[PDB]
Amino acid sequence: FVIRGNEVSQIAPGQTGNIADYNYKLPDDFTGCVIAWNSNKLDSTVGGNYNYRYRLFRKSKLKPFERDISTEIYQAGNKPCNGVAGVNCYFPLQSYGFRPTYGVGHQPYRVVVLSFELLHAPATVCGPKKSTNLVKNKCVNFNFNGL
Amino acid sequence: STIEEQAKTFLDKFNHEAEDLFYQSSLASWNYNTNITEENVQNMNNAGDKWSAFLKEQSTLAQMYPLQEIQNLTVKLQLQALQQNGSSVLSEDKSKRLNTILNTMSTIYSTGKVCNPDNPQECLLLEPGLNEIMANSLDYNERLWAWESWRSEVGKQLRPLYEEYVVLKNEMARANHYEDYGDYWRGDYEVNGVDGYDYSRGQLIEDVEHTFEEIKPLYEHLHAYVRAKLMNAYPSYISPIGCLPAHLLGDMWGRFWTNLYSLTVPFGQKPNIDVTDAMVDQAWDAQRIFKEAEKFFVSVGLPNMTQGFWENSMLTDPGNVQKAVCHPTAWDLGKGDFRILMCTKVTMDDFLTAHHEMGHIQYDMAYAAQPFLLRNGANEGFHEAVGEIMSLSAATPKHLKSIGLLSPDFQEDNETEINFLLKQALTIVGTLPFTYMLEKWRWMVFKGEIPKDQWMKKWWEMKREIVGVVEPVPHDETYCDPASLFHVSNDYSFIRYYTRTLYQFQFQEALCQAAKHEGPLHKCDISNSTEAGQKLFNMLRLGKSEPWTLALENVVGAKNMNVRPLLNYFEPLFTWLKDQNKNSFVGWSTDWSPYA
Repeated sequence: FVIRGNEVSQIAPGQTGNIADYNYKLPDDFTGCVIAWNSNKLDSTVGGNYNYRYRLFRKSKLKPFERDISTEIYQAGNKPCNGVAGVNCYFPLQSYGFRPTYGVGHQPYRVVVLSFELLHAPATVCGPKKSTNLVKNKCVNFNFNGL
Repeated sequence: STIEEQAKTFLDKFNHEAEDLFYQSSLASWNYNTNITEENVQNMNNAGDKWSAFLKEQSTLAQMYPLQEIQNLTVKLQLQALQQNGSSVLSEDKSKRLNTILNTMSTIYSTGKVCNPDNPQECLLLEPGLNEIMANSLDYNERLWAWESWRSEVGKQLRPLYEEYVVLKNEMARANHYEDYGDYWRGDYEVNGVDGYDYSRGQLIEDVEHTFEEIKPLYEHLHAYVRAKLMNAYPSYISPIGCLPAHLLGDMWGRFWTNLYSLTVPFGQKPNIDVTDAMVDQAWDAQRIFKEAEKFFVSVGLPNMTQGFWENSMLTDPGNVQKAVCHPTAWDLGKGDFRILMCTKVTMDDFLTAHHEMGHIQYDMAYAAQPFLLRNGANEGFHEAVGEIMSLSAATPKHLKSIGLLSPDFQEDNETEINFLLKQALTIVGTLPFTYMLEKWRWMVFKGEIPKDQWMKKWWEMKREIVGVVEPVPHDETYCDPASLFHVSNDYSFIRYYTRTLYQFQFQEALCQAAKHEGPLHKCDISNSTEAGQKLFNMLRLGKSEPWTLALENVVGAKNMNVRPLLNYFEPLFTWLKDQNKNSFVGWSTDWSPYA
């Protein structure tokens, strides 16, 4: 998916930030890689990417492998502000607002979490972008997808 | 199908990139005032200066061409302003190394961790905000010694870094002709590589004896009077012999001496002359309510069109309930949202900055659909007219006093009147040598060939007066940190207001003899001058292609001869301000002046 560039500086062990605290909980033993680069010509539109929206704060932190399938009304105050952005109350939903010529510090930065997941089934997925050539009629050592 | 069309498309792309980067600076501040986080400061250190690298591309096509002599005056001025020579001598690897060093040292300097509510006075002086509130304590000894100890412990270990920076510059700094960074915005001020309106070698070698010795007695009397006021009007808590406190200057430079009028009141607890009722009650700005209330009966009958109540929507708490550490980054996208990004504190420098920002955004509501080339004005005269004029017009307290919205508790004595007169007298030729000496100082220091044999004559006062660093003997050169201060990033040199020392005088002659309201010539009245500062908006859109203010050359007179009538016009006031104090010696300037 895509995030704001500044949130890259926010995701850190023991640090604050929107993604770390209110959007995704970092696993204590996370294994994987995050690959990101400027998606100015890919994740942004000339007409304005106003479709994307986010939530500033949530009552409960999202657990790992949990998807927030709820967008209920939020009342941050002790009185019924009825969604009016005012005293002690905030509007839960805000816009992302991505444009092609964004600065690097806040570009639509890519996020590719390749979370290695151990379910109750043997391995069936691989990423073998290393397959070399093959020679014949010579005593060599060979490997075919595990064998 | 032609290279010209592709170049125009690339220029439009660059303009769009600049607009989107300004929108980024606005939106990041919006988000970080909508959320409790500070990490955006990191983006200030790395991303910002990175954009400068892109500017290099323009230089690659801006030097060899003889295109500097465009026939059109406005186009020629714009090209002179936006295509200065710059520092294009560095190679790609050298530029990368310099950028990495700059980023590392800026990160080290700007990440000062010691700024917290529990700290009595020692916070990060680089970032204003609450720092000017808790530090308002009578412990001047602590305020000085803790500050000097912190400066020592953060600067003594940096000496090898500054030495390597100096020796890296010195291999080619003798021919770089780089004096002030502010030219990044106003490169038309100084011309590099060829003679111009500035002081060349032939002009400088002559001005060091005629103008220097002509203005030396005036500067001597001025700073002698300043010293007398500082060691006599203020209590003698410390010996005048010791270094002067740098906290009196207010900001890091201290160029804006008028700030002394803001900080002339030692107290900060009891209410002052400001609209703070909403800040105490609702913790938000109250000037918008006054602006709304001062418009319902000021109609002109049949206006051409209305542009005063576009934003009729009612908004309460347009941001954070409690203000975090303030930082000046005021900028609004407009037409879909408007939020106040700048804070509000007790400083007239902030007032003048915010007035200019408000004028520029008022330009923006009309020029958001215009290219960046004509988005901002070229001459500083336009900014001066739409800038400090409004602040001076609104500085009159009669309008607020007559209504009587607040408690009738008001105090005014002879001291306030004398301070006002002194502040007015600080906006005349008297301020000129102080800034001219700083400019000449900054121009010579970046050469490396001036002999360093003598230091007591014209260098003993640099460490004692400007920085106030306490040393046994100020016989050193490696300590020149303020010459490379962080503001090089934002180019906040105040030379753009230089003409305010002269032009604003002439405007006074236009009114002080015409309106002649009740009151002698000693105190000229400027009341009800806001209409004069507002009537210019009626045709700014129409006069975009024919800027009349650019044509006249009234900014400068004639340096080739001495104008006798323009030198003794205000002699009775000048002599009164000169020989009023009894401690000023009359006649020849003695070689040894311990009290000067």
